Amino acid sequence: APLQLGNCSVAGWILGNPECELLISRESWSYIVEKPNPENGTCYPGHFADYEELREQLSSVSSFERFEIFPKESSWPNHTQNGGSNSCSHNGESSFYKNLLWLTKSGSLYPNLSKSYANNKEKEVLVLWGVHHPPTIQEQTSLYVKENAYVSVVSSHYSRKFTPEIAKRPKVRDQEGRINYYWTLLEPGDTIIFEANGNLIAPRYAFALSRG
Amino acid sequence: GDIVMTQSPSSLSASIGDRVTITCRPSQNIRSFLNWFQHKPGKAPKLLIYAASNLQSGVPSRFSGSGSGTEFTLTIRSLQPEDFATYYCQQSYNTPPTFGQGTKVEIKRTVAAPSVFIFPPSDEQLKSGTASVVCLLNNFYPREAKVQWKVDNALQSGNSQESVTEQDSKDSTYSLSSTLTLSKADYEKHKVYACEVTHQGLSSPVTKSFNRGE
Amino acid sequence: QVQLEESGPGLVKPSETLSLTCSVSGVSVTSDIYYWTWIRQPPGKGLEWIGYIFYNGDTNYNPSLKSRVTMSIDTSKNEFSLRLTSVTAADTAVYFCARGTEDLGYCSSGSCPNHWGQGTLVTVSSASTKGPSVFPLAPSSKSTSGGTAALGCLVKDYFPEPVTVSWNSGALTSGVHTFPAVLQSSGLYSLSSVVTVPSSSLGTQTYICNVNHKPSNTKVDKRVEPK
Ligand SMILES: *[C@@H]1O[C@H](CO)[C@@H](O[C@@H]2O[C@H](CO)[C@@H](O)[C@H](O)[C@H]2NC(C)=O)[C@H](O)[C@H]1NC(C)=O
Ligand SMILES: *[C@@H]1O[C@H](CO)[C@@H](O)[C@H](O)[C@H]1NC(C)=O
Ligand code: NA
Repeated sequence: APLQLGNCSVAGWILGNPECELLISRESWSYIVEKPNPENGTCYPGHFADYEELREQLSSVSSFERFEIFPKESSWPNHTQNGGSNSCSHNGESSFYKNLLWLTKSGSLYPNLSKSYANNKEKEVLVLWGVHHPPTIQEQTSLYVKENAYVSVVSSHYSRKFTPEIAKRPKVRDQEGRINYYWTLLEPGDTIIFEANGNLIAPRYAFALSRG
Repeated sequence: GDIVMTQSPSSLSASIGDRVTITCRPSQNIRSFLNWFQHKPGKAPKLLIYAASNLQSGVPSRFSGSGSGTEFTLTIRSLQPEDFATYYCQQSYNTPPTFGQGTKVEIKRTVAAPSVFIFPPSDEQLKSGTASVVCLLNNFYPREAKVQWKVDNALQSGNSQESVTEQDSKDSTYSLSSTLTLSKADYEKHKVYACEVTHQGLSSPVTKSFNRGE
Repeated sequence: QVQLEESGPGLVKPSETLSLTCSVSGVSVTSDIYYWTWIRQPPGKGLEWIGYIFYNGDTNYNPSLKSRVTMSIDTSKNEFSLRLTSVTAADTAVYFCARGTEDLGYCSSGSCPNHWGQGTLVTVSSASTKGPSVFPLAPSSKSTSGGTAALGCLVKDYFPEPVTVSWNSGALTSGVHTFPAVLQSSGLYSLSSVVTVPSSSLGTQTYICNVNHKPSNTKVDKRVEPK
């Protein structure tokens, strides 16, 4: 049976655009019903890497389970959670993606972070995250203290280092910075490692699924 | 240059405060990869709308963009005199980037009479064998005017050239120069040099003239 | 913040190579996120994209011009350049340099220049440059109306375009009209610049036009005296 996304795009649904919350829960589906120009997608602008592939891999799913891979209340004792954005407003108030967590400095430091997850389930786990690129060096230091940060994401079948590039993009939804979104499928028995000293839009909810 | 960008109309005229819409149609679906530029005479082209609908920093909120796929619209609400310009759409979907042919937006305003001035040749220029007589029409609307040179009450032709400024960004008028060029020899065999100006804003034609040597 | 300035306008001989440079201020041309672009507009036509270059080595040129186009980046001068071989009159145009910011969610790579220079006019001709001769258009009784007088400068017999005209070194802007040039039968260009001023200022205020003809590195000032 088709997956009805209403006014949301796959990106808005899978990242957890706050306006995509009322979507009814589904454990299986075949074919995703998406409008030609969905109103609610990447509310904070950025590049969604490998997006068409992700759309194809999620077109038919037999089992789908969202779980809190990095629980908000216990995973980030050394960092704060940003106030989100007006670009991702819900009910006239600034908010952010439900499935991601915008980490910011705690006090005068953004401490180095290392967070890992072992796929204890017997299904593949879809993990999503982002990398923030501020428009100015003032916003970079205001949020993350250090001027030159890195993000590192490594599994047994994934390894990538991300470097924020500070510059004004054309304004999109009143935002000249960007958050680039990435994902990988974590096979059972594999471990994913997140390392960063700034600019990490951390996973909060991941998805254990069986494709096809 | 394979994605053809077709704008409609190619030129329009509207009054201050009017709502203006410009349409852009690519030869194929470009999703939202569509930008709108504004180009004023002598100035750098300016990005107003990015990716179909995103207003850029410092651009007045009276500009907005809408559309996707194969139909896009730039709207100027409450058109202002400084909005005189040529507007281009540009697709960023396929390489090479391609622009529409442009839409020239002119301002409709009330009729304004030209003030008329005439300038005899300077002595320095006469010291070189050529006499240029310049007739000036300052700040008029509409653009259409008729300027006839009269030399000893004889209508001239073939020896004058006209130039017209672009529309003024503040008062939306035009200005015009008519330059009669003669050799110093031809210039000295005549006495009365007159510029006759006909324009909707003048109830009767206005003549400015001088007598050579006066 | 960022400023871009194309090299001075002027002539290129047919079949020879056009060379233009763009001076960049405010950011580094080595930055990985910025791309550097050239666009041109032939007289009375629209905009034609020429191509882009990244410092990281990514380039793309319009297939309509690819074989003739070479772009480069000069990190020591913080500039980038365009070279166009085998030019014909089809290459006479205003050339704009521009910067964009890589933004793959909303633009193809290198395809959205959002900060442009004002452009420089390149004329493909086998003729020689000629500086202008500047003559005064003096205010007189034939140039008054009642609290307003008109004066100006006649800028005659130059090649190629363009000429820029200022008044009193840029202090006088209100009421100035600098007309588009007309092509004369001699094949040289001519224009006039005029200004309307309070006639009460005639005997006291000084009026001088500054005529710049960059294609010949000529700058000329003419004082317009009442007469
Ligand atoms: C979700 O989509 C709706 C459109 O259906 C967005 O609502 C618009 O938001 C913009 C920017 O705030 C306003 O200019 C419009 O007037 C809004 N229209 C309506 C009908 O409300 C909403 O902002 C989107 N939200 C997210 C998080 O993407
Ligand atoms: C989509 O938005 C429209 C408003 O334009 C609303 O009426 C409709 O209920 C929305 N659809 C869903 C599934 O929420
Ligand atoms: Na990134």
